[PDB]
Amino acid sequence: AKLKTRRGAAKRFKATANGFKRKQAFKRHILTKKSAKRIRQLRGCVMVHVSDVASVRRMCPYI
Amino acid sequence: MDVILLQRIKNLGKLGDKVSVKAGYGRNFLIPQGKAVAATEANTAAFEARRAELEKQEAE
Amino acid sequence: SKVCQVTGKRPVVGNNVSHANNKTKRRFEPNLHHHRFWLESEKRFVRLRLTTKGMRIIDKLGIEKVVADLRAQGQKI
RNA sequence: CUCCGGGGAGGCGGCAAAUAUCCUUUGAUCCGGAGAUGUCUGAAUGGGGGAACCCACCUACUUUAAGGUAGGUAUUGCAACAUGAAUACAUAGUGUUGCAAGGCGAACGAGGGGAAGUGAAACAUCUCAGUACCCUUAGGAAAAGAAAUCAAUUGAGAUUCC
RNA sequence: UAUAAUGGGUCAGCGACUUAUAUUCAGUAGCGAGGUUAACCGUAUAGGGGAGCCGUAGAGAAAUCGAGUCUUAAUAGGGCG
RNA sequence: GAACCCACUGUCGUUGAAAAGCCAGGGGAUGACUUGUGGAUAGGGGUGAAAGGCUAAUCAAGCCUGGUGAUAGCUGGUUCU
RNA sequence: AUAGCACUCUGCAAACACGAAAGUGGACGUAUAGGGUGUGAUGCCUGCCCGGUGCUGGAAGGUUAAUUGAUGGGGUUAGCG
RNA sequence: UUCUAACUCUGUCCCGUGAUCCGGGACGAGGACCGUGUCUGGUGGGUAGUUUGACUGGGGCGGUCUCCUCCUAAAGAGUAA
RNA sequence: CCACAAGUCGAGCAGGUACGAAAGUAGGUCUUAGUGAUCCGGUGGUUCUGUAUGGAAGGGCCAUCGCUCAACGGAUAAAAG
Repeated sequence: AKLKTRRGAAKRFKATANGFKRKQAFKRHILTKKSAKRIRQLRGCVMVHVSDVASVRRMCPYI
Repeated sequence: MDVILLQRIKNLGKLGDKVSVKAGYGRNFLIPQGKAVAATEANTAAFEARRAELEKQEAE
Repeated sequence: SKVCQVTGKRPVVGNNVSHANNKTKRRFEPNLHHHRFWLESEKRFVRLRLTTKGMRIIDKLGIEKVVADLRAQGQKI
């Protein structure tokens, strides 16, 4: 039948003009011990690596 | 339940009083034996309408 | 069978649900029992197998009305 | 086997030849329609029973010996009628007459119950799946159906299927 | 692996990468900033049917803006375009 | 101590005369005995003077049909140039 | 396994077992009876321990469920502004 | 603590009836207890589904499993037991 | 530096600041260990969202809290022979 999206991956990735964007890890908790530079540099979105792009494409066929 | 007394009872009342009793009392002792009747509009109207005078004359 | 003559209630099925959310088949049973009612118009005692909700309906509507209704459905009482 | 219609030189079903006897232009064999007959077991229904068997009763006629023919004799539900306890009225019960039902069969429908193997790369929530299976019961289809329904520019207008 | 590791006594016949749907890439054909109909109707491979889908615009969690947009006090810097 | 019921030792038999036997010896043999006919108990159940024994040559969960083409990160096989 | 021995349960609609229930066995029996457990004719006998687990009898102090719902804190709007 | 009227009787008598089932009637003994439905705490190998790591000079037992410094490490980086 | 996820160094620009007369120095400590992804929730803010509409509940964004998940890339919230 129709291909089905992996909803867990759909909640983690979004599509840009030429690729996919994602959030950065290690910013959920245990934040007091982290330096200010890590705190502000782990904030925001980055791009999905070319090695994982193919897997993301198989997991999210319509985005 | 709500019951009107056809015949006098020691403490519930005397000769036609309406009063509230527990369900089991009326269901198992009064209504089968004919010492009372439930407080429906039809039964109550029949109580005052015709049989009131006959019941009063049948005091004993 | 465990059927109420006045309301038609009967056992139903359901689940036991544990704290770990294990599910097991179970039954819910009616509060059934036998009771004798004085039928004045016939001067006799009538024995019925019914629930407590059936008793509440009998208190609300009168025994003779319920008996006529049951006889209207082909029940031999 | 009988009647009606069709047909016009052969036919007596097949394995399976031949023989023999026959039938047929006074209409055969054969084809279509309507009737007649229709043993025993089987829901099996007079009782019973190891299916195709054993044993009976009643009525009408008939025979003269130890019988024959025809019909009837199940249960349950409903209706009428009769009768009828403990118990006085009644009721329960009992019986007769009439009507109806039971069983079988492919799938599809509706309802009552309802798994596990497996997947999760283990497994208990979860999945498999209201599937397999069991039970009850319709019809040519069933179920649903004419808003105490949706919508959100104040609009649509019963149910079902794509 | 001659292996003293596995399988086969011999012959003849049969015996194992399929089908449906979705998606991506490569060829090839039509049309081309456009392309294409589904169910359905249809003396039925035609002809009708434009609902819908893909392309033509991105940024941002979003409201919002838009060849820009987000972040920020910032028109600076930087990220996606 | 014969019939009858058992099964302690040994030879033979082991593609047997026999899917548990023959031969020579052995135990009980009026009893908690042996046996015929007809019945009852049905599978997580039955029955068991108890060995996990027996329940149709099958038992640490009988047989048959369905779920079912169960699953197998394992072994084998996979056909012309 | 056994006769013998001991412990323990059971006052009769018995304990106990089968069954979903109705009911059935126990038993048409009644503590000299019936069920469970261990030991095993007979002779001589059978020592110490109640801290653990179990069973039996107490206590009404601590803790604790359903149910009940006292107070307190938010949302909304009459009105004041 | 009394009472009877729900309810109980695997107690006696009568009828249906040719009947140790059952139903109705009359008594007697109990009695708002016992018992059943829904909710709720405790107990619960009686029964059911499952889990119970890897490295390793075989496996088990022992030890180890993440991070930092030096040597092995062959004058860039990296490099096993 | 690196499979990824991560990790490390950093001149310089804007705002506020401390210490110096000043040029200036300061985004923790001579350095290299002192650690734990995601999910689910708690707390403080917020020009985001708010299922008819106005609110609100809930959700989003920014900051931060709860693991000897030590079998330390962490199969379950929950497991021995």
